[PDB]
This record gives sequence, structure tokens and C-alpha cells, in this order.
Amino acid sequence: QMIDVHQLKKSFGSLEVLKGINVHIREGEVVVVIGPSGSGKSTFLRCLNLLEDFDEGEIIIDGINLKAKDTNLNKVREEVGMVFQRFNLFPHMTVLNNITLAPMKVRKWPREKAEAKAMELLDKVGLKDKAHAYPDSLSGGQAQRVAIARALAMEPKIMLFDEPTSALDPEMVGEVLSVMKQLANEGMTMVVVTHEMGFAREVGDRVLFMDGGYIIEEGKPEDLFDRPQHERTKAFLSKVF
Amino acid sequence: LQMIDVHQLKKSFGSLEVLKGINVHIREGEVVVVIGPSGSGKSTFLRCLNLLEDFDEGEIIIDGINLKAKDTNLNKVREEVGMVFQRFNLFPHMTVLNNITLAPMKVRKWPREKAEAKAMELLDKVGLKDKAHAYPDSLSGGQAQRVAIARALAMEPKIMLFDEPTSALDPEMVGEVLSVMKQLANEGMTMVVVTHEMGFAREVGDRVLFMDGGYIIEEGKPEDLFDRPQHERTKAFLSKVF
Ligand SMILES: Nc1ncnc2c1ncn2[C@@H]1O[C@H](COP(=O)(O)OP(=O)(O)O)[C@@H](O)[C@H]1O
Ligand SMILES: Nc1ncnc2c1ncn2[C@@H]1O[C@H](COP(=O)(O)OP(=O)(O)O)[C@@H](O)[C@H]1O
Ligand SMILES: [Mg+2]
Ligand SMILES: [Mg+2]
Repeated sequence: QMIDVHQLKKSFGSLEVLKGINVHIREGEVVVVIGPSGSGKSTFLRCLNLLEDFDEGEIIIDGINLKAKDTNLNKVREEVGMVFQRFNLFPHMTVLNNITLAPMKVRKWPREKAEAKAMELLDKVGLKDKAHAYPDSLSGGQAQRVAIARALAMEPKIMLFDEPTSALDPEMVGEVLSVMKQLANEGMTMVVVTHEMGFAREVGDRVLFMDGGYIIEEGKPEDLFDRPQHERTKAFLSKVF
Repeated sequence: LQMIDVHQLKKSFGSLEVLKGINVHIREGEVVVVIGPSGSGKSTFLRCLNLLEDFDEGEIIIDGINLKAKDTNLNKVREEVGMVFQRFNLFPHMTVLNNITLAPMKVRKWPREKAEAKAMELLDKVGLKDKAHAYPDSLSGGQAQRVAIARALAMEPKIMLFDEPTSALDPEMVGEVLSVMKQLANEGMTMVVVTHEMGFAREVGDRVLFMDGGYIIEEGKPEDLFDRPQHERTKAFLSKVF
């Protein structure tokens, strides 16, 4: 009941990007999403984060129905964090200020409280000493960890990841995946669009393969990667792994 | 008149002096390149000019306005001073087009129709009008940085600050960005550019400032400072990838 989607459809003009998506993710589940570009993976995530609107079907995030009147969108918005492939940081402010901005403005937390918690989070990602540094001095691996710390600072119940390490140098991937695994080990509800097989196998509860606007196949990590049942899945897997 | 005026500017982070007192005067139309080793205060200096950070001593005046003058007119400076960073220039949670129109609409009350109109032209100006409806996660470094520029220009600023806009790009994409900056320069835009791309400096730089440890060690026209450096430290820094 954490994330419930029924026959979701979305189009950009006369190009149908999502052609009827069905997904039901319960609290604590870690769902990995794979598939070629153009399959609507990001669009799907963007819909769950209220960053994009959808045409048909419906979405229910932890009870609250997104297209129902009443509701209150901004409440859902804040219990769902998101980490993108790139960016995620204000280059004009310190690491610390990047993390406390939303908790102060949206949760009206006094600066001292927000910072004490930011420091804690920064410490848990191994970067407490980067607190007063600006984003430019950080490496790709540190920057993405700060970006996760920032999304976590709002204390969300759902964490969305859109290829968080695909743009990183191989050496930087690990430090980022580790934080994600800890987040997984700690029971967070996660949806992760990634092509990092290792991560999927270790903490992924289920893998959904998206292609051409549909979820072509599902399964436990090793079942889908090693025993793909659909022809399209096998073809795509052999182009990546 | 003089666009940027900086009398013995000093900055300290606690008991650690970053800018040991520097003097700079940039007039309307000037392209000043700032080079120097890391940890010399190049970035701190830019953040001061862009009200992003506070300075201890000296004074600063951006187009008449004295940055720390009582009955403030400094948020009209913010709209006149545009800046592009090395990384993190765009919001990934929104489209290209929406990144560019966010400030004009918000800060200057521009009507959605108007804002998106000039935005499309700017995108065209950087060779990316078809990316108007794309998301940042799909662009290349070169493109992303050309869009970041278009974004800052959306506010029609008087001054453009660039903090190593290509230092994080693959050699292949460095060119398209410098080219967009080359263009801004030809059009008479007042610019302060921190870079290590000496070719750009030579071709577009009116003046070059060599910073080292919080001080401006050497100044002068590009060709003179590049070919015939007068100071040892300037020679030493320029010897790294000669
Ligand atoms: N605003 C838009 N207008 C038109 N087409 C769009 C728009 N946004 C995205 N698209 C296109 O629709 C499809 C969306 O794909 P996407 O959600 O990015 O899936 P993926 O994350 O697997 O690449 C792609 O073809 C994308 O380029
Ligand atoms: N918040 C801070 N506290 C202490 N030192 C800082 C802080 N921010 C920057 N510095 C230091 O100021 C010095 C100059 O930084 P900077 O302006 O970024 O130089 P460059 O831009 O030439 O690398 C460096 O030693 C940098 O680490
Ligand atoms: Mg995508
Ligand atoms: Mg710097």
C-alpha cells in the first residue's frame, strides 16, 4: 500500500510514453527498474514525484490519491525524496545550507535544529567535514552522496533514484551504492532506476523491466537477470550485461 | 563610469585570510580572465561580486551601486549579475525551458508567454532550441553548460561571471561552451572569467589577472602575460601543461 499505480498512461503530444503501467510497491520494498532509453522510466518516476502529470489511470502514494480532489499535493511531495542522475545541489551555497534549505522553509525547523540533523546525515555518508565547503570542491562520488543527504533531510518515507551513478566514473560508483544499500538495509521504500547489476542482486527485492512504454516482465533479481522469461528482456539484457 | 570597482578587498573565513587585499577596476565592455592555482581565492572573489558571500574590508561597487551601502539597492545587482558555475547549473526536476524562465517570471514578473519566447531564442542562440522540452539528465556536459549560460542570460544581466565553466568537461565538449562565451564577448558583454583555457583568454581576454594565495601577483594583456610572464610564480603556474 506504499505505492499503488493502475493502468497509468502518459503522452507528450501524440506520442504515448507510458501505455498502461501497473505497479504495487509495499513499504520496505526495494524495486529496481531497468530498460532502454525512451521506455518512460524517468517519466514514471517523475509522475510519482508530482513533477509531471499523467493522462489516464491513477496513482496512490501511501493512501493519498494524486488526482482526487481534497488530497493536498504538497504533503505527498514531501514524504517522497528523489535523487537524479545529475545535479541535485545548489552550486551557490555550502553543502550544509544545501541540506537545511527545505527542512527550514518547508518544516519551519529552527536553523540550529536543521543543522544538527544535517551534520548527522553528512556524518552518516562520511562527509561531515564537507559541511562548509561549496559543491565545486566535491568529487562526483561525494556530490551525489550530499544529494542523497539532502533528499533524506526531509525525512521521506519513499526514496526515488533515477540512475544516481550512471554519470559517475567507475571508481566513484561504490561509495554511492553503499549509502543506497544502507538506506535499503534500513527498510526504506525505494524505487531505483539503475543498470548496476550488483546492487540489484544484493538489495533489490524485485526488478521491473520497462520497454516501449510497458512493464514487459518482473521478477526477483536473480530470476530476471539469469532466467529471463520474455524474449525482449533477454535481448535487452544481452546489450548491457 | 566603470562597471566593477574593488578597492583593497579583503576576505577571511575565521582567522584564515582568503583574499589578502586585491584591487580591481573593470569598465563596461571588458572581458577580464582570472587565472591561478586552486586555493587562491578565485571563487571566493566571484561570490563576493555576486553578493553570494560577504567581505570584511575594502569596498565594492557594481554599476554605481556600492554593494554594502545603507539603503540597499542590492537585489537589483543580483538581477544585473549573472553567473555560471563549473557544475550544478540546472534543476534536474524540471525541463530546460522551465529552468530558463524560472527567474524572469518569478523575479521580474514576466508573463509565461513572454518568458518562454525569449527563452526559445536564447536556446537557439546556443544551438539548442529543440532541447527546450528535454530534461537535464539527458543533456551532455557541453549542452548542459550552454543551457546554464542561456539560463543566466534570461535575466538580461549587465555582468556575466563564469567560474571555470569547462573545467569539468571532456576535452570534446569544452569547445562548444567556449564558443558561446566567445560570442558573448564579441557582443560587448562585461565578463569576469575564471578559467584555465588559455586559448580563450588570448582570443577574447582584454586583460588577464594571475591570482596566487589571495593576491593578484601579475596583470596585463594576455599575449604579454602568457608569452613573457614577469613574475616567477606566474612562470611556475604557467609551466603546468606549458
Ligand atoms: N516534454 C516532452 N515533450 C515531448 N517528448 C518528451 C517530453 N519529455 C520527454 N519526452 C520523450 O518521451 C519519452 C520519455 O522517456 P523517459 O521518461 O526519459 O524514459 P527513459 O528514462 O527510460 O529514457 C522519450 O522519448 C523522451 O525524449
Ligand atoms: N568556508 C571556508 N572556511 C575556511 N576556508 C575556506 C572556506 N571556503 C573556502 N575556503 C578556502 O579559501 C581558499 C580559497 O578558496 P577559493 O576562492 O575557492 O580559491 P579557488 O577559487 O582559487 O580554488 C581555499 O583555501 C579554500 O579552501
Ligand atoms: Mg530518462
Ligand atoms: Mg574555485
